[PDB]
Amino acid sequence: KDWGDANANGYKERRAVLMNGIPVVECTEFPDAGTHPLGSAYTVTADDAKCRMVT
Amino acid sequence: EVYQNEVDTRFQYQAMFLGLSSQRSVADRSNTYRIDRLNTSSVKGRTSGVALEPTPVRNDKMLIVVDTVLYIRNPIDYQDDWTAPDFLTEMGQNNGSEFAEVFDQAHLIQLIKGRSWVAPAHLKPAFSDGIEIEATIDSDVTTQAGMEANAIAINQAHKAGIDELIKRKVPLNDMITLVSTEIYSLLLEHPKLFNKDWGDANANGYKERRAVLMNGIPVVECTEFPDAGTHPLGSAYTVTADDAKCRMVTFSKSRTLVTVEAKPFTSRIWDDEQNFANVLDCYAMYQVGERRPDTAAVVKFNEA
Amino acid sequence: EVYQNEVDTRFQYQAMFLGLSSQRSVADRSNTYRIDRLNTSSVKGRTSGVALEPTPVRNDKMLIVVDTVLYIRNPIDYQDDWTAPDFLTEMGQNNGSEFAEVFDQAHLIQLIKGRSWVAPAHLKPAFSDGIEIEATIDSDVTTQAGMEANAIAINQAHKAGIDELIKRKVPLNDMITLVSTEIYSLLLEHPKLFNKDWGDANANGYKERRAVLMNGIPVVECTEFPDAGTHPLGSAYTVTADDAKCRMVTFSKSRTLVTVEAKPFTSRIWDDEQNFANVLDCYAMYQVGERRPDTAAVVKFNEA
Amino acid sequence: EVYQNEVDTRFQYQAMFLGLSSQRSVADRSNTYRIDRLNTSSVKGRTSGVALEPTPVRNDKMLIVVDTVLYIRNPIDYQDDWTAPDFLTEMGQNNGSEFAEVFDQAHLIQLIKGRSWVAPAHLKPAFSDGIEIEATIDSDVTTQAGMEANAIAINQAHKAGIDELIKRKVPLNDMITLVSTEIYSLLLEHPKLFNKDWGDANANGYKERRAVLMNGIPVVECTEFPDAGTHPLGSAYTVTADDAKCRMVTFSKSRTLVTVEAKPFTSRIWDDEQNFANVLDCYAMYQVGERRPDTAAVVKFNEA
Repeated sequence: KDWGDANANGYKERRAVLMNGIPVVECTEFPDAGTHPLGSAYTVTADDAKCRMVT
Repeated sequence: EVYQNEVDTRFQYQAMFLGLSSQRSVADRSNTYRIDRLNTSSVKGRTSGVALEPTPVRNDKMLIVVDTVLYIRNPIDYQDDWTAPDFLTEMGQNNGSEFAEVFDQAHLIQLIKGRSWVAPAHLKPAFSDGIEIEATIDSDVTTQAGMEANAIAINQAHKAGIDELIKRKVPLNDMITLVSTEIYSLLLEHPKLFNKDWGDANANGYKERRAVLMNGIPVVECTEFPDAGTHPLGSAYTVTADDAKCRMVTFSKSRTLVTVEAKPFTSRIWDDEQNFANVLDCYAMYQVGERRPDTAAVVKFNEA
Repeated sequence: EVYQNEVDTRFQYQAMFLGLSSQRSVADRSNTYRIDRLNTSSVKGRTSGVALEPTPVRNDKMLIVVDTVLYIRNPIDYQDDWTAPDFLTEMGQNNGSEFAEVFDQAHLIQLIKGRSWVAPAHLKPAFSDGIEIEATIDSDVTTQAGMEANAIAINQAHKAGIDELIKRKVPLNDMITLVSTEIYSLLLEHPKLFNKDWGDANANGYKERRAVLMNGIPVVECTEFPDAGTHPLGSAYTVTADDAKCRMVTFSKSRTLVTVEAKPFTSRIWDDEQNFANVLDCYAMYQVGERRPDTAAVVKFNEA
Repeated sequence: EVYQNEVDTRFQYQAMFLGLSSQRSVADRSNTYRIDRLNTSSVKGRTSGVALEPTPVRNDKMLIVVDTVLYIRNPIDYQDDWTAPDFLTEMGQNNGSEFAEVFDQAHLIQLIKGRSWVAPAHLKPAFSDGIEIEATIDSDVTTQAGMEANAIAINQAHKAGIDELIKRKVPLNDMITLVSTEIYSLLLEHPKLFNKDWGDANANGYKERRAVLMNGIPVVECTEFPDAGTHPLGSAYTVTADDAKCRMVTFSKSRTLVTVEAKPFTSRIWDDEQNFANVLDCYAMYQVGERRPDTAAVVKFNEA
């Protein structure tokens, strides 16, 4: 859109885009390396770090 | 009771058509309602010495029957605690959202199917056929020239529908146009936003994206448009491929839709020893009727 | 009972001419109104006492009689209850809308028919002849060339009408233009003519599609406009082929028309023993008159 | 009141179809009735086996609505006396006979209409369609030469019909055959009547024509038989030439016809002051329905 929208989902996130009918929110807290502090279940692989969009 | 309140209040916050239709109720136990299609209300003049002729009855009133009950089934085992909080409340919200979505879906299917009405004899002077305005919008277009070419086509279709519907003596004060998400996105700027007055009076629960006022009437974005081939309520609501292409409808908020609530939303809990579960279900019976189909305008888009 | 209230409140809401013409009433049980046109000049200047002022006998008057009675006949069968089943009210708005449509239709009929008016009997210089404007709008085909050509024709016809009225000493403050639906639709496709001074985006207090400022005066679209060739008020309101072609009318809200209501809206219940249908009918006595046909502009569009 | 009782008591007599259909009544104010197409249910289910085997069976829900107000009108002059006995009773018997005649006529008309009824087998394959037994009956013929020529054709058509009904699990005892007056006349003085002449006349055949048994079922001549014309009930009972050619039909005691009587026999007196005559009329609203159109051994004859 010309401005996207004005109703941001997050209190500070760069939200309010609504491209394909639903809001799209920018996520700064995004994983890159496989050392998450929860165990081996949350370890990230090389391919798991290439997926940068979730719906 | 807590579960019943949660499912009920969700209607006031998401169900759009609770205020866009005549909320009638079937008082009789026959579960049938009679819609009076008034078609003999002409004005004549007794010029003294003239002799008048008797006025025949020419009202082809229609019948709507609540032959379907809508229900939701939630089997719950004994070990699980259904009465525990944070579960019924979460259950109530989802059930209410689904029920209101099906309500709006049924209403839109009714208007879409009421596009090729024939308006038979005994009604022709006061009743007309449906609206079949066509459009050719190419959604798959990224060029700025093509982007405005779709907007002008949509605006032209809306103008034609509004002109035709006004020609049939329908006040502009009572008009709402419903658009799909993709059509609403394809709309032009028209930044006139109806924050709390998109044809709804004393409404606070509803939260919609009616931020556009096309051609002097509110236009509201409806996310619940039919695109499949079936619908739970009844078997005459099976949306065809042609009926799925209609993505914008213009109708009247007081002369196009009537709803009958044969049974309100009641929650029932009953033990099931056979399968070892406490099945919880809430159900309600209702049916939507399209009185005066001539006051509804729809457009069938055709992507190039 | 409450049916009279329902048919009344709708009448005021829809009938735009309740404020566009003088409201009169025959309070003499004579079914006739003796209203006089005004032709008093400013022949003054006694000056010297020797010179004497001539005595004028220039007098004229008109009479309007309520010949026909306007009634609506509603056959109600014995089985259908009507005391207050939320149905007589619904029939109330329909009957009121029909009455308002007939009222506005009669007003437009008189406005169109008084466009010639010939000349008064004594040929008063104050009372000029009626105004008729010839225009040619190519409404049949608009291949992106006549769309703006027709709008120019409409604009120049409106300008000629406003100039002719201004020449006849009618203030710009009190003057409204009523236009047919098709001409209004052709007008909005070329919207640079409108002054874009909407503000309220409505009519002159009404709820019709109106360019509130065009050529200095509002241009309202009146759906109830003469198309047929027969009217309830009698043979004095029949329409010829030429009278139907006139699609736009300009006049003043305080001098052009006067309406008189001998009997208000009266509704009674009649138990028709024959046909087994007790009927409810509403009737009212009124008649309209073009007091000042000179202060009215009528434009006729003759195909292409 | 005395007039009403005279018509009612006479109506019970001579009404053949008063006991050949389900006498239902629309209890609710709404004049609509819903009844199941198939009331047959094999409740005889063996529970010896531990695991039951329920059979999914569905029945169409018929909808019958009363619309016509059947009436008979008798104008009584001012000087003549209507309340005097020996005149109310004489008028009452004729009115009751006419009502019974139109009752039987309507039932036969709807049966002939149900002759060519296509079964929605996709809803249900158990419900078969209407049956169309055809035969040729000699009209003129001769003496002792053509009398048995048409008689054998009629009799073999009768076997065809009864065999078709037996194939549909219709008990032989619940089976009645109604024929036209001329068909009954041709049946007599024939070898078919000479061989099958068991005159039971227990209940139905006593008051009416004697029930001559042919194939274990009564055969009764109905005086009130359809001809090529119309019916007072409405356009749904209009008779065609092909429909009038049907002269014999067989059906079931209580699975073929159903009647709903929203308004019983009621009468009122009003003064038709225009014609100087008190008008006394009796009116009643009822609509006959026909369940299970398959169970109708209707036969059509043609030529000679």
